[PDB]
Amino acid sequence: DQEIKKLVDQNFKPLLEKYDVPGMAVGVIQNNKKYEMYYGLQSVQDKKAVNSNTIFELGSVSKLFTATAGGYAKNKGKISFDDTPGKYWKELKNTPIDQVNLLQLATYTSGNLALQFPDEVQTDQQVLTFFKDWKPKNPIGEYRQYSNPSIGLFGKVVALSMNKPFDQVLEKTIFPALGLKHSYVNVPKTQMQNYAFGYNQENQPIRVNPGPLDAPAYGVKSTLPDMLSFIHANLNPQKYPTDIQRAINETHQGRYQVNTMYQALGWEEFSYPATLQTLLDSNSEQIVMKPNKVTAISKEPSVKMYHKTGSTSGFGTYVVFIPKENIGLVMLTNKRIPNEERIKAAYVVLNAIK
Ligand SMILES: *[B]([O])([O])[C]([N]C(=O)[C]C1=[C][C]=[C]S1)C1=[C]C(C([O])=O)=[C][C]=[C]1
Repeated sequence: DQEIKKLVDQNFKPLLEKYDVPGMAVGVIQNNKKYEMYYGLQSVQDKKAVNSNTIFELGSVSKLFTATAGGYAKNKGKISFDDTPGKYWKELKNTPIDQVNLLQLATYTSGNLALQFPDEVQTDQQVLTFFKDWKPKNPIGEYRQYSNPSIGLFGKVVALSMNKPFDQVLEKTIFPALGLKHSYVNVPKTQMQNYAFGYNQENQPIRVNPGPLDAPAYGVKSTLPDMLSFIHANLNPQKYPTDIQRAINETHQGRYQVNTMYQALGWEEFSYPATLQTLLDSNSEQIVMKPNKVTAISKEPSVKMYHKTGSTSGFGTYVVFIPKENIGLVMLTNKRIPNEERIKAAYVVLNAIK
């Protein structure tokens, strides 16, 4: 359709001037047809354009891949979401963390895990020691606190269950099964020329730094085509291997609610159609930064939509999809813009189409 380009230009393009963003890639998939819109530069200093080879950091959108990896492991019988991490990380047995189940970790309800590890935690030993000393605060399962260490520990345990380091689970099993050609935990030499610079608030060129359990929490890099294939698989998984179909399905099941937000595995779920403010509320300070007491799902929505924002210091991402409309959108920038702007522009676009 000849209006998709026009709508993306009206709603996403103004954001480059407004936030002084060097480079953007916006993708729409509708009725199994992909549209790729590219703006500006992957590297300011090299005068290099954004294109279908441009590799961006996904930030917390990496969590969706962690969730899928976990779904895949559940369905090959390598793990159960009622398990505890001590069953795979031997050294955590019988510590208080070994009362938390894998689901509770993946969905941020351990009752005492913060957004980030302390700056001081860096090596594997410091990570191990962090979880050994862990003690509860809220009743386990009762409180959602959005957390890198929580899902990161899930990710490490999933990898353990598959006897392979986490980067190899994604690069050798999960990415290939999704048909992705250029998605990485570690960007190889051969593709470094395609890796965008990110840009901080002082417009300095930056890329993500090493950190503890970074890969499963925020550590994947991808292109617009690949992310459009990931959305397709989410929208239309029948074409994909059975294994990966079951994984995908697992990531769509809502597990509990926080007001109008349903927490699935990695993805955030809403009743469709969702009001704009519903979508904005999921990225509110109250939801992202503060603990919130969860409830069981009462209303099981009949028609669902799903989203997830992601950031690193130099990059913004947003991904959204609506199965009932066979439509989805992906936005990638090499500078952060406010989450509310990403959400609102996608809302206007996806409603305008149908
Ligand atoms: B995620 O939800 O995108 C997550 N990102 C990270 O923790 C990785 C980063 C390190 C430094 C800056 S981001 C995250 C993102 C945000 C946000 O609004 O950008 C807030 C909390 C966690």
